[PDB]
Amino acid sequence: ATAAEIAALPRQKVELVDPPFVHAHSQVAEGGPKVVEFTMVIEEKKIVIDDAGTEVHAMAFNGTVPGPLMVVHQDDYLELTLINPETNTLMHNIDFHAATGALGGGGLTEINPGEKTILRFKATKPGVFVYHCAPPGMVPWAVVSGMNGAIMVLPREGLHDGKGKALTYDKIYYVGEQDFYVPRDENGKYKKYEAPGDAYEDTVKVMRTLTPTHVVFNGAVGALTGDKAMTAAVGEKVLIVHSQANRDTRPHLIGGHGDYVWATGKFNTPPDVDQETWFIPGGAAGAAFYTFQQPGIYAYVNHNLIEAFELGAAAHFKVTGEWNDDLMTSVLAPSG
Amino acid sequence: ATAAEIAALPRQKVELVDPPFVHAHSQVAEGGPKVVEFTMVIEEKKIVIDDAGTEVHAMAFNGTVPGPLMVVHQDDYLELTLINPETNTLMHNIDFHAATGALGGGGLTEINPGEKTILRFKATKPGVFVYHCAPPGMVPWAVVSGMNGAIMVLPREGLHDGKGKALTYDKIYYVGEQDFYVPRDENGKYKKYEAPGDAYEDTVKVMRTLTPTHVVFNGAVGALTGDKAMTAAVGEKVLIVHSQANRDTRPHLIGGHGDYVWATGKFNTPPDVDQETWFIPGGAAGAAFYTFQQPGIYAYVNHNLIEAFELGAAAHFKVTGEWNDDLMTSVLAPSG
Amino acid sequence: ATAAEIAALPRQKVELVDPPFVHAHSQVAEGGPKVVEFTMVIEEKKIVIDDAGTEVHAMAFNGTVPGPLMVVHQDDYLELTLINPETNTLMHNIDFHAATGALGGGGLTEINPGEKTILRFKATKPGVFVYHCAPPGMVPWAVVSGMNGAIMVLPREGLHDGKGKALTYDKIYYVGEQDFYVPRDENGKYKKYEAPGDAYEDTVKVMRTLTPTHVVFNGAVGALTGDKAMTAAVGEKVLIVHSQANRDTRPHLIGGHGDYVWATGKFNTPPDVDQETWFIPGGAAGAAFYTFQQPGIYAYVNHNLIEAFELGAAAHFKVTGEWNDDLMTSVLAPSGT
Ligand SMILES: [Cu+2]
Ligand SMILES: [Cu+2]
Ligand SMILES: [Cu+2]
Ligand SMILES: [Cu+]
Ligand SMILES: [Cu+]
Ligand SMILES: [Cu+]
Repeated sequence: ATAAEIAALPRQKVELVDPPFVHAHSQVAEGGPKVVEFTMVIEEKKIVIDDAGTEVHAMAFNGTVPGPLMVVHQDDYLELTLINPETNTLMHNIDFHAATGALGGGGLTEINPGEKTILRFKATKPGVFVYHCAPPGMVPWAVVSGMNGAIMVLPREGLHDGKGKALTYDKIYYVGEQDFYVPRDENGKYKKYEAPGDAYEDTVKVMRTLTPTHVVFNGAVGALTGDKAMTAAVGEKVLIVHSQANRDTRPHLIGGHGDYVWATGKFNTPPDVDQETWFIPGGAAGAAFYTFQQPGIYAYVNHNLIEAFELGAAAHFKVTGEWNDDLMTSVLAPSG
Repeated sequence: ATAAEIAALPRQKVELVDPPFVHAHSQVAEGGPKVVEFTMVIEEKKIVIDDAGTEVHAMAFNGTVPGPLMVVHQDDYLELTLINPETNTLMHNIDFHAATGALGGGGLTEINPGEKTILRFKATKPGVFVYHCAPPGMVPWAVVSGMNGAIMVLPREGLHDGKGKALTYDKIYYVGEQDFYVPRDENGKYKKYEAPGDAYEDTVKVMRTLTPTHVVFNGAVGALTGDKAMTAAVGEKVLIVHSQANRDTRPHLIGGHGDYVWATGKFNTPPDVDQETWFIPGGAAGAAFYTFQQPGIYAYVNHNLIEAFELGAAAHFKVTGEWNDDLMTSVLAPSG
Repeated sequence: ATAAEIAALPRQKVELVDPPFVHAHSQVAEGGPKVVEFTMVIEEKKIVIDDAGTEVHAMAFNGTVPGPLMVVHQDDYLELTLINPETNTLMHNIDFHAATGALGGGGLTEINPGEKTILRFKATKPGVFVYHCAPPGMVPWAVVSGMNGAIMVLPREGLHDGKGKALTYDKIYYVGEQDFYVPRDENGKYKKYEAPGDAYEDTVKVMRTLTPTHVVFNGAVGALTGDKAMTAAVGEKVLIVHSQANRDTRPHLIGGHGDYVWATGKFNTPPDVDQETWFIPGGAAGAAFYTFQQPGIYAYVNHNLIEAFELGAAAHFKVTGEWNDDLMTSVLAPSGT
């Protein structure tokens, strides 16, 4: 493309929405390539991540853990204005795994408190991709303090199965999974710290054990359960995007399946089918497509069940509709 | 199918056999869909898992760790009579990853001691699938106490490679891999308990380290060696089903390969080929197909070699037949 | 083939080179099957694995960690002369995951100090494959002491993508990733040992935690950085072979991708495409193919970033050439709000 051609492309501002929700978009690209414009403000803030009042000094894109899902189409440009308010204490940047060059954008986006930057990259590859902060000399600490999210680069013609049949979802959720490493005193009580930097040395010690104290969805134990369960109806087609910026995970829909799973997250690699449990390596995003067939409460988990039910990696779906006795039936209910 | 149509289908009662053996079945489906009937009694028993006399309070489907492999074909119905004897102390249930609805059957099969239940589900998706117990509030504890197995849902026309060529095995073995988390006293000696519930609190602390004390096949270190080594001959086609309900594994046949590997365990997902070491995520089953070409002793391991040779994850195959010097020869035997 | 037909085949003696470099070879096979001959001497040697001077008594094929990459084509015979010099103290052997029978060759290559052996096998399956020592009773200790490498069995017609299109690399690197388990004292400082045997019991304890103290490329923290960084140019096609004989890894090129990735390492299994981060399970090798599009520094890491940046699993590429502002541009450089 010529300089004038790039310059002439339409520019569109998109307002972001907090996870697990996803901003309005079209599955099939509406017209030619665009420069899609997003803005995110970085917030350093204390968050509580469990029922014991455990604190983390979060580093949060757009104020959330994970950061929001940005959606564009292949060969669009993504143009991010990233803002680091003067009230923050650390330099921050952004690495888009979807982008090509300068450490994914990290080398071009180092902003001190009181600074902003604008990065544009061409989204040449279709898929879901991780993004994360990566300040040289403290990369893992930034990432495991929650400074990560994902984007989706849809094929211009939307999603398809391995045989080129269209796969069109009715809704989409983004589940960001976070490993946290919270220091404890010798009595086993989680420690609290006045300033983010104060926790650095104690936290790295925990990190080096490679054993998270908490593994959570949407930034806290139980964030996506109970009255915050995700929703669907029988017959509804749902895409579940799942990311993990630092550590492996194995998602599983209890009572369901991944009908089509782009386990690697890349849409030019044909999806696996009929999956019980899929695998997303640390530093990647994946996506599963499922049509609900049964009503009721589902759990959606990391299928290391210790991580799911002891460490926090469990969400719910509440699904409306009619029960299908062909698929499953209690022939004899639990009885003496 | 309507209730009436289901009621009219032929019934077939199957008698289960202890792992690693697999009950009598046909690879190609005999006739139209049927209701395949299985019965399992839950046994809570002490198992010894290593040569140091270390004990686990097992929770065992059909009295074994893993539970037995159930084999059906796609679009058959699997009808399980699950029995929880008065000699047990805990509520138990079953989640079939192969099933659709009610948390894989777990919501509909909660049986107190002295109770039984019958669940029927349509096996709509072909592949190997995990099944496991999942009592709300105690899910990981049930699973890592050995309450898990697998089923195989064969395609009605049997197995095929990625290009439609038939793959027919002569032998089939089922390896269930188990991560155990056994508490230790202050001298590093493993603890013994006189009732299952007594170990709970201590065990949860070990589980939270995400570091198993033992990783075993068929419920114990060395279980599938010696009297229980798997057997074959040169020229024989062998299918090895492998499950792990809670934790990742990486199977490898030492001296062999996985000629065809359904690493995700799902038969509509084309198999990988010529594998050295495959990968099965926690909460899943996989299957490898191999034609033996050399006689001798083989080891079959989780290829984290610490897990294989320090923690217990190693089995043997004993293979009869003629040595093939074209494939491999000692040109100069070890010498000065 | 018969003994006689194999005897008639041409021989090719190859000189191995140290990782991350790879000995001269042809992507598309030159002529018919050959017996390709390699020699490696095993060295039990003290090595330094980080900038602090932490020592490990390594067990090293050809004196390097990892051992060197051997390259043959499908249905060639690989013929290895393996030597265990009298200066060593342990029995050693070799298991080629590429080979069929006798525990990958381990059953036939058990050599005490002062012994040698010659093993030949037919490389029947195309792909990259781990090889490693495996003395019964001491298997994981040998492997996590650095005694492992990889081989590449190219298809006779070179590489192709999943749809038959030829993929020809301009250069190839071999990154061997090593998990080390180094005992610490009550200060938390790494211990040093006079003899390899002295370290055994303390090391097995660390191994049991399943938590390495170091996770490194080419035998040490920072080994593939500075004047030892890998290099490329804009437009250059690079194959990166990556192995891990004992523990999972998740490779990622920061600023790039794996355009085609044989994540399982086996060339008859079609590659994944457009990968951000791929996965290679412990006991396997994988390979990624990438065409560089942008100049500058890249890091190549295990994307458990704690492993990458705290434990040592990070390498650098330095890439020359002209920057592409279409692909990426700083619309507004960091500046005051
Ligand atoms: Cu990254
Ligand atoms: Cu499950
Ligand atoms: Cu091996
Ligand atoms: Cu940051
Ligand atoms: Cu149970
Ligand atoms: Cu050795």
